[PDB]
Amino acid sequence: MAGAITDQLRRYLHGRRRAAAHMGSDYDGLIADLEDFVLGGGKRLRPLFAYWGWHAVASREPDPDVLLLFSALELLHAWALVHDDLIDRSATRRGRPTAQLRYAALHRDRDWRGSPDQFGMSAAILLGDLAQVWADDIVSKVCQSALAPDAQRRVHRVWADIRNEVLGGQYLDIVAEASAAESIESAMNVATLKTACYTVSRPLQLGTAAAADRSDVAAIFEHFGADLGVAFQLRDDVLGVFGDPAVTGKPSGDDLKSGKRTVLVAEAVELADRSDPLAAKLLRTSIGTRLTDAQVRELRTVIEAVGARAAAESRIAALTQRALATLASAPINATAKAGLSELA
Amino acid sequence: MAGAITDQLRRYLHGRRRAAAHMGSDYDGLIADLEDFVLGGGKRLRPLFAYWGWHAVASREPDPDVLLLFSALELLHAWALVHDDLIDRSATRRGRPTAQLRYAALHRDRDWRGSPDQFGMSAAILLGDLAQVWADDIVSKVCQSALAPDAQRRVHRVWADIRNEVLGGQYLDIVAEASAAESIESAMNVATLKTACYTVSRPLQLGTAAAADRSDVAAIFEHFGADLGVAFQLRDDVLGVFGDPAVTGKPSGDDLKSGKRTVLVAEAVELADRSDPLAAKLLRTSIGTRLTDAQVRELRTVIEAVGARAAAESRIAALTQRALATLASAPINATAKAGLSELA
Ligand code: DMA
Ligand code: DMA
Ligand SMILES: [Ca+2]
Ligand SMILES: [Ca+2]
Ligand SMILES: [Ca+2]
Ligand SMILES: [Ca+2]
Repeated sequence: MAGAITDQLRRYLHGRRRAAAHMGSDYDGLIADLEDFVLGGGKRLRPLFAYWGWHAVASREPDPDVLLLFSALELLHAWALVHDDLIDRSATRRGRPTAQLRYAALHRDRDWRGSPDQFGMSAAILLGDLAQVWADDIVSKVCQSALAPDAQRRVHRVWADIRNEVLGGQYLDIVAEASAAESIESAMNVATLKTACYTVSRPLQLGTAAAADRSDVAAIFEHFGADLGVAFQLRDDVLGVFGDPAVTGKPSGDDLKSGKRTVLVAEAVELADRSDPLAAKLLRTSIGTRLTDAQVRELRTVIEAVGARAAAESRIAALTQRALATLASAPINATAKAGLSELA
Repeated sequence: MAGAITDQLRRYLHGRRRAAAHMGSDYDGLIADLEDFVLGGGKRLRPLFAYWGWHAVASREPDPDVLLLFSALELLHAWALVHDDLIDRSATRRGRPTAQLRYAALHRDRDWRGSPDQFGMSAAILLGDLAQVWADDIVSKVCQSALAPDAQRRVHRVWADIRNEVLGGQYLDIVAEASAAESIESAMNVATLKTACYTVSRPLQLGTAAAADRSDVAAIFEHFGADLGVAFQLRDDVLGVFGDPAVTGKPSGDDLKSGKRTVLVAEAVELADRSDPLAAKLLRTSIGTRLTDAQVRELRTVIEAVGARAAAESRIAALTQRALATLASAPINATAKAGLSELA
């Protein structure tokens, strides 16, 4: 359960914090801020996928130290979110201020010298760096103490892949926005790395790798995550354009305001080339620019006008059905087929 | 030898780059930029300290995979330098442009959209992040394939300490400058984490931990690094104030221009309180501010006027002698006593 996975990470963070007390109260406040960020909210979706990858292949429920290994994905996710807020220059995340604004406010509260925003950015870099090195220390610690050497090697390869692919997905995304990549292929490649592999496939394989040597199941979870991950992305693309702010927690047409290069936006350009070339020109010359609220509503209606919203929904229903068809015929326990079908 | 340690890291980086080719030519260019930065210069000082910590306790020269483990300190150092250049907002490093300026120039070369400086900062964050996750993958890989399980646990604890202390030292340093910490104690605590532990003590213990279980030697290398590391810092403090730009590679009085909170600067304030209170007031009200070249020269002369330079030199000679006295009476091989005395 997510609660048992979070409590394992809570105790670990407490232990690392006590061991670092000799470095002063200022660094202790940064560690406490890391605790408040990781534990103070989240769905725990990635450790749950790792839990089912373990159940799909194993019989005994994982040891408590293995749940700590699954929680490392949550601490690793904090590193990604903290650095992503600097990359996106976001001021808030899920209603709470981002790291660079919390430490800039601390700078002003203490009447410190220099640029508060520069201190906030520097501290946010270090905050994300700490979440990464500590999330990795979990994997190294749990592997040496709780896993047979062959499970250690299988776990490390997944750990090396999930961090290499989330960094590649991040760099591919900023290059795609800077280069104005229109193609569905460019947006799909980012979604495969940032969403399919990072959220679904690699977490699933992390639990399977720790359980036993089942290359057949790991290769199947990759195809299962390739469909469910993209279906998750297209759902977010629709919510990012048409979602009600009372459900998404984000402004109306946020993806259009922020200028994301999404699959939905990319497919709207392709469908518009075939139905109204002037609507494709309206999309091309407006994506990623400073858009008023009226421009955003017009683009939202154009996206649904060319059938991009309906094309996305059918693409979601198809991928979700195939992912469940892949899950029903898998050589795994019927308990994981149920749990993973629930999440899907 | 540093050359054999670098060539191990060169082959590893090449292998990781080839394995990541499926993520496109843009990410491949970032990995090639990482190769050019880590391999295209450096003294390899930290892997050498790790080499002598191995020799001090062991008899057989380390395996080639162990030299790769020692090279992980160099790749980890790239992560620290890349993120430090963002923290310090530096434009060049050792005559070459920093990461945020290389990727901003790429942005302008490609006539890309948006802020080039924001893309450069975002790419620099990701570049440093990649150096860290790959430097850690070396440790995880070498431990599972080349070390007995007890050496793995000893290596991991040093790996967890060196990364936790360089992050704490970085945060303590920006807090010290923002809060205008005058005390020698504040500057010394930063020097112990950033220089003593990160450069000397923890690298030494990394090689000793991989060789055998010698808690006696590891505790001695900590005291040896506590003296040699601070002596290294005070030498840099003197060069940062009085050094010839033709030898330091940095402008005259760079520490005063950049506003570093060094031990030398802190001791100058204490000595001035006892000899000329108005000179201490001149230091206090000028450190960390926008200083003209005449203000810098005046502060340089005041620092030597109150005897802070002479006090630093005697403090360097004392620590260097004690570190060699600690090294001569150590229960280690006479080969490492020679090699480590050379570096000192
Ligand atoms: C690596 C990672 C999880 C990035 C977040 O994606 P995003 O920037 O599109 O959205 P948000 O900042 O809202 O999570
Ligand atoms: C963590 C680390 C090695 C920081 C560099 O020290 P610095 O910022 O005082 O100097 P430089 O940028 O010249 O290396
Ligand atoms: Ca982003
Ligand atoms: Ca973001
Ligand atoms: Ca610095
Ligand atoms: Ca610097």
